[PDB]
Amino acid sequence: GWLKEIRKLQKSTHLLIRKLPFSRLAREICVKFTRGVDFNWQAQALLALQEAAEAFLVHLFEDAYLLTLHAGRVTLFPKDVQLARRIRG
Amino acid sequence: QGWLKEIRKLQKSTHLLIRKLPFSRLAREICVKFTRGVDFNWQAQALLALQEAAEAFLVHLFEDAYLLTLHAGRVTLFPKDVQLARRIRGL
Amino acid sequence: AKSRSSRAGLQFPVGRVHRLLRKGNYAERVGAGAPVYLAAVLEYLTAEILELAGNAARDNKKTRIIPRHLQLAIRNDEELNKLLGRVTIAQGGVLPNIQ
Amino acid sequence: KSRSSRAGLQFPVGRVHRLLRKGNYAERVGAGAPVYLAAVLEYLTAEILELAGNAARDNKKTRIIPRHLQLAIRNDEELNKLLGRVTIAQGGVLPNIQAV
Amino acid sequence: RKESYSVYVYKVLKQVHPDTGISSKAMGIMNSFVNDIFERIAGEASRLAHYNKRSTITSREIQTAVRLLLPGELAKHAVSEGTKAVTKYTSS
Amino acid sequence: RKESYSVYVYKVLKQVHPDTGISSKAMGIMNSFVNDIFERIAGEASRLAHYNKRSTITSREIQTAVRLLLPGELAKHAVSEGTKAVTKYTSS
Amino acid sequence: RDNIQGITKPAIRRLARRGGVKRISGLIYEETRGVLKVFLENVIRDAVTYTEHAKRKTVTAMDVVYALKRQGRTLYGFG
Amino acid sequence: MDETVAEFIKRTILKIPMNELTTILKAWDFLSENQLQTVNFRQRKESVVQHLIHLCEEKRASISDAALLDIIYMQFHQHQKVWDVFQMSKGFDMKQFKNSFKKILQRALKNVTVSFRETEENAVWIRIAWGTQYTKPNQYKPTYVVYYSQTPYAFTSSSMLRRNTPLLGQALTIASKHHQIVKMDLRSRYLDSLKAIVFKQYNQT
DNA sequence: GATGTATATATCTGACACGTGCCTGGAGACTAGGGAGTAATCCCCTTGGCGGTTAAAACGCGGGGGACAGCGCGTACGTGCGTTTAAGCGGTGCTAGAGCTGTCTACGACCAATTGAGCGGCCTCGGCACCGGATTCTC
DNA sequence: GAGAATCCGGTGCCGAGGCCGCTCAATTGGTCGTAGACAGCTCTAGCACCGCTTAAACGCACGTACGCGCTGTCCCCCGCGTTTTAACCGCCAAGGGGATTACTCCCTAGTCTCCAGGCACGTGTCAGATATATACATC
Repeated sequence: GWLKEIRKLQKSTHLLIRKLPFSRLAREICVKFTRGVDFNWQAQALLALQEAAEAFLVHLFEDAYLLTLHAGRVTLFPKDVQLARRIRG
Repeated sequence: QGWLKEIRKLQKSTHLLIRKLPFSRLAREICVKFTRGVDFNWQAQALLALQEAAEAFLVHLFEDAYLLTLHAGRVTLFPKDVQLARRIRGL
Repeated sequence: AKSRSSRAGLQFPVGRVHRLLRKGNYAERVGAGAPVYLAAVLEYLTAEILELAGNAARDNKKTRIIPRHLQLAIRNDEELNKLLGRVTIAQGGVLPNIQ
Repeated sequence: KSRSSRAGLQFPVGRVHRLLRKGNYAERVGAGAPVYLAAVLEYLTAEILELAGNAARDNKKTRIIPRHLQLAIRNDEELNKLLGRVTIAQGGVLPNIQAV
Repeated sequence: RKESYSVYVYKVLKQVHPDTGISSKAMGIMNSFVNDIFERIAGEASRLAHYNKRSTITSREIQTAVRLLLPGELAKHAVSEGTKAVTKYTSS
Repeated sequence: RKESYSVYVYKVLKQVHPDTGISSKAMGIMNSFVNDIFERIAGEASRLAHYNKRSTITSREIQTAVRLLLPGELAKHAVSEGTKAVTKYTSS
Repeated sequence: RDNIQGITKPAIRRLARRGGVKRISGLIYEETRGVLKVFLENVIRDAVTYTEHAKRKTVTAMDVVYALKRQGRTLYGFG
Repeated sequence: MDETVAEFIKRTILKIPMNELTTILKAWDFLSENQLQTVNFRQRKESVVQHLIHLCEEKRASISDAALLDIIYMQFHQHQKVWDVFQMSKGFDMKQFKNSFKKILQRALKNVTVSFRETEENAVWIRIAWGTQYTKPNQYKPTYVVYYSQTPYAFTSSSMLRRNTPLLGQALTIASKHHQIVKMDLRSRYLDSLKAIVFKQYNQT
């Protein structure tokens, strides 16, 4: 079932989060930390944010899934993600 | 009981939990194997410095690795826990 | 005939920081107003951590600061724990933390 | 007569010496240092690109793409410890599958 | 002949506390504290003299280095105190 | 007017491989590789000009920085290759 | 109007399949939307500072590369 | 006060050159001249505005006074923007016009910001900060309308934010005593050429 | 055994390896002056060892405490499938914004005299560490 | 409902803070080159938007694969008491080399001058991308 889905996604390299929702999220979060000022992201830097966010989330879910196989689970509960951040610090 | 008193006692004082001369002989044995032939002088404060770093590192490692035994429902550590705790960080 | 910290209204020195910031080779030109600001920042940080340490020192009915008091004053406060994360204070021990 | 060809290198030597003068690293820069530095950089570049080219060859493609550097770094042991805190753009991951 | 920062920490401690003594070992910790933060900020602000292709370190670069190297509320108090020191330094 | 390290990586690749092409994006990775290792070693050796109270950067400090910044076998090959470059640089 | 639900219910599933997780639970969809947000603050607040210093209203790629290098997670591929 | 308008006033005065900054602050009429005498006008600009904000930290501030400062800034930099010319037809005090325009625009969308300023030849300079029904109004991309009571003509500033152009046109037509609005070919940089090409035809119809 | 699973080629599509012009940063030359490498020295910090004690570690033992394996109920999750909504292409406009080219000025290196702020050595005495004693707490 | 945990007091002891001598490094002051703030102009590349269109998400119905609590079993760390042992304290000798000073010398830095290399620009053309179609691998 899922096994044809993993081995297709660990082969390709393209982005998974779509570009426009991530751009709207970045323009939302950026305007709170600059005292209500807009900015103008270059069209290259949003790719850098998105690549760092994808790499961080993929490494995070790999470590969380390494935690899930320890306790006999296969399912990835929210107890698992909030514990793989306090260990890493 | 007993352990409930020992955790309260050892977390209060700030001593050295490892004896001096075995740790010093271990550090000298490791230092001999690199760039052989010559000996190496150690100042008496440097071995204390390295001992404080090693004790703080091992205490932080056990306190970090213990949280993967309450998570599995167990009470007791295992070498799987310590090796997984080093696997998470990247050391 | 007149001190730099006395113009600065501070307690940390100014000429020593300026001497280190020239001799450290951080930049080939050092602005004049910089080390006064930097010494004020260092004074506020040391004042904050000693102000947090002395309360725990009087909490243990002591008047002489030992490193355990600095360990507790670092680890109990949130923002200093954010700052001094990867630092093992010598002769320090750990927090009382059970279960 | 150029200092790149005089030492038998390929990386430049004058540019590295220019970046060590204007880099605010020490007040004086010797002459025996930047040739050593360019030699070490050339060895590391060849060390990466050999594995990258072999992994590109084994995928039957005549062009180097960042997935191939990702595979060559994460399959080598030494560069796993040298580059252990590095994300790579257009990267992907290793084919990691594990069961219970 | 080998200087340190013991006297100044002692003066700050006698300022913000009446008679709280400090041992000769813990004072050493304070040396390795404030020979360290000065290594970060006045190191890292030097980096901001290199990305913008400058050659000076003014108060503005140290201000941005304090905005980076400290968490939120402590950074706000520090940047509020430093310019307060500078303004009474300027009108000497 | 804004330099890079593309030509030299291309020359090394055509040296150790006959015709293996490299894309214009992955070459960019090589720029951010070797504008990075040079930031470490020639940064960190500068620190060894400060602990020993010196002011120069000779070949010996770069040699010790390579002994520190690299794992074992790669460091051994690098220190064996660098002095081999220096000795044929000296007798010019 | 949702503003964080641009991260969808299967985009988290695609990231978990790339990570290699067989079966996601439920409230993960409400958890990851927290964590990502926190991480973006510790880039963007760290990246709006550098572009504030150089008197530029444009947040270039080099600024995000420098902020990610300062956080510890070095990014290569752009510049 | 809030901690948003201070950045706006600081950015606006940083855009002002030192050649006429005292002219701007005397014409703006918001601080005491003793506090003008206190501020050093000889150090660099990256602390003069800090001292001026620290004057405005204590006494008074708003979004309206900052908007009026923005209006006076825009009135002396007409070489920068590019203007557009409108005209109404099919059909007087200005106070009822101000109230009608502000109420119609605040009934059209949720969040707008309107600001007026009186200028001779019966001129009014109208700064509009558009917004949505969920967000704050963007102060940094305004829209300026030069309106005259006598002539049915209005000078229009372009902006990044379109899609509110026919809304503003119909709201200003209903806000005035009119029914039609046009959009001529006249789009230029300098206001005096548009002034001449309107008034040579209007005064001599 | 139909559903993947790998391969032939279609062509088409654009990146890219390459060729040229060209501006400027790297090489040649050489003086000069501080950095330092070598030489000597003397003390000072470390190493080695004698010896005696005393906490501290090693070792049997048994007993409860916990880990592990099976298991039943069930519920929260994957999947199939029609819809409907939002994301991408791509195209236009089009103007704020990087940047970069002069200028002139405040400003910080650079340097001679000079003196007190801070560093090294010393000497208590109160703070404190430890040892012994009197007042609570759960099984 | 009494051995164990907490607070208290007395006494030695030893380092923390006050004090003096002093010296060298920080201050003051006058000089000059220049780094950078400041203004204005110019190309460019990012944002807003819109029409389409369509790929994917959304919502739901349902079957069922794990989550989890329970319970039985068996093994396996911890507390305890005895024996053994090496860590430590204090001393005493001695000596290897760490820190200091001198002195010459040499090697890198600065400035000038000359030109070969590395960068921006432009262009045919091969590498692959995706797409369709067809020969193997399999629960």
